[PDB]
Amino acid sequence: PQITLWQRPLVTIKIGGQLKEALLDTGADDTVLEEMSLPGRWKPKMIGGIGGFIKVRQYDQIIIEICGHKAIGTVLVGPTPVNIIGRNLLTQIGCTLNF
Amino acid sequence: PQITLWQRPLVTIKIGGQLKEALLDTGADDTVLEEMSLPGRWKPKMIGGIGGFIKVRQYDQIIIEICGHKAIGTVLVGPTPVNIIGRNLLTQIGCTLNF
Ligand SMILES: COC(=O)[C@@H](NC(=O)[C@@H](NC(=O)CC[C@H](O)[C@H](Cc1ccccc1)NC(=O)[C@H](C)NC(=O)[C@H](C)N)C(C)C)C(C)C
Repeated sequence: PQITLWQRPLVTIKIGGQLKEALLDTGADDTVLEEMSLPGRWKPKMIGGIGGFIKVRQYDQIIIEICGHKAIGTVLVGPTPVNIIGRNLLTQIGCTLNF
Repeated sequence: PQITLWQRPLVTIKIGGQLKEALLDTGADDTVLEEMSLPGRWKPKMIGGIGGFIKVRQYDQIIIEICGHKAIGTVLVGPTPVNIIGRNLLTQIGCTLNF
C-alpha cells in the first residue's frame, strides 16, 4: 500500500501469538520491541540511539507477520518506548522510500 | 527516485551555505542535526529517542535543500549521532513508504 507521512507510519504485527503496533522506521538498522513474552534462548547485546545506548536481549529466527506478509529474523526485545520494525525486516517485505 | 533499504537511506542536504549527509527517517517526527553554525534566534526544547531525552535548540523558518528540492521548517540542532531528516520536512518533498 502507499503510506504517506502526515501521521506516524504505524502497522499491526502478529509475534508470539500476540498482536501489537509497530512504527516502520527507515533509520533503524535493527528491529527493537518493548518487553514481551518470547521463548527460547537469546544473547545480551547493546543498541545505540539518540540520547543513549540500551542493553537488549537478542533472539534469532522469529515468526513476525507484518501487515500480512511473513518474515523471519533477529528481534531485539528491550526497553524501547515504541515498537520499531527496522531495516532487517523492511527489506524482507519489500518496503522502499520514494519521493 | 526509488530508494531500496539494503543500505541506510542517506541523502545530501545544503543548509547554511554548508553541505552534509542526512538519513531519511520515517520514525522521527522532528528533524535533528548535530551541532552546526546557524544564525538568528531559537528556543531551548527537549526531544526523546531510544535510550533517552536530550536538550536541543530550536530554530524556525530554515532554508533546507534536500536532494534538490527546497523546503522550510523547524530544525533542531543538538547532540544527535547522525543527522536525521524527520517527518516534518519529508512530507514537504513528498516521500512515501510503499511495500
Ligand atoms: C548498533 O546500532 C546502533 O545503536 C545505531 N542505531 C540505529 O540505527 C537505531 N535507530 C535510531 O536510533 C534512529 C532514531 C529512531 O528512528 C527514533 C525512533 C523513535 C521514535 C519515537 C520514540 C522512540 C524512538 N527517532 C527519534 O529518536 C526521533 C529523533 N525522535 C522523535 O521524533 C521524538 C519522539 N519526538 C535503531 C537501533 C533503533 C546507531 C549507530 C545509528
